[PDB]
Amino acid sequence: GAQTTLPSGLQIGTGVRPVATERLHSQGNLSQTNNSKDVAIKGQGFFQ
Amino acid sequence: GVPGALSNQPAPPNEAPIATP
Amino acid sequence: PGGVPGALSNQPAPPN
Amino acid sequence: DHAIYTAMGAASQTLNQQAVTASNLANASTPGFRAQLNALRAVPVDGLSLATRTLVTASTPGADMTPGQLDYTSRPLDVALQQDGWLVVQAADGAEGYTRNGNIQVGPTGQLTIQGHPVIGEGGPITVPEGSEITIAADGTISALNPGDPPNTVAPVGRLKLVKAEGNEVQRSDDGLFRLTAEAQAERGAVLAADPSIRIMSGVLEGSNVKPVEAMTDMIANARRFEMQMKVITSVDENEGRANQLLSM
Repeated sequence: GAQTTLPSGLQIGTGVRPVATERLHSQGNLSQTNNSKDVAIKGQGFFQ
Repeated sequence: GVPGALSNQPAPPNEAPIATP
Repeated sequence: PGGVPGALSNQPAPPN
Repeated sequence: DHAIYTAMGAASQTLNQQAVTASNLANASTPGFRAQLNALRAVPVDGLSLATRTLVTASTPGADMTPGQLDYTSRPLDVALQQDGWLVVQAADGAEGYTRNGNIQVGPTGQLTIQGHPVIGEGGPITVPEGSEITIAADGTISALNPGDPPNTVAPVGRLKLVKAEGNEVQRSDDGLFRLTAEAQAERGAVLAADPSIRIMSGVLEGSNVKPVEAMTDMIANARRFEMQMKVITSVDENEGRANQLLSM
């Protein structure tokens, strides 16, 4: 309304909704497997 | 005057504002 | 010209 | 006969408050959420002769603006603001808006968007060099590091537009984005200037400020008030039922 006093009005919400689930692309730790075929990526990259 | 009497005038409109004008 | 009876006309609403 | 409406109104508006409270509790985990405060205001009916009827109506006097507990997520794009600070984001209708959700995402082409709203800096929306380790300083300075290149670069890009505005001067819009009130717009201009005294922390996300004690007490009070109004309605209805026999001669 037109305005010492509180503001009037009534704005009811509607609820919650998930918008996007994100994955944190931070480099993980390295685990040692002696087999010669496993390799680990040092940085921002993916195998095709 | 007394509630329930007889008068020649209609009562004023019953307004109830939510905020002070 | 009377309006809606009962609930709707007995609730505080801003004039329009 | 109309005393059955007065109480009814209270009962109805009680439900309204409950909705608001639910709308708060559904957003207990929403980042940068500002819980809406609810308040019943009494309106008396003006007219002849004996002013006995006074109805209620619920209202939401803005939001609660006490900053919530911070969440330490190790993401450099996540920001938490000093108390009474706002990020400026372009809203849906090409206009400015203020938000506290500091979860900034990088688009495929390098646009900084919060919840799909492109963030606005000192020069407008920000264009980040496609693919870059963004680091935000304590006052909003953005440094971009391009992969592969050396680290003596970390060249700065821009600075966020951080706005100081207290809770009295701001009203929520229907999209959930806060804006200035008409009085505050008249007294402080249309678009607010960036205040360099606002400190912004990178790597922390601010949560909601929904107090559960207040919500529980509000629910208990609402339930009790609803039961009282239902009892009053029953009493009035029974009285009118007994009274409607007099008409029999």
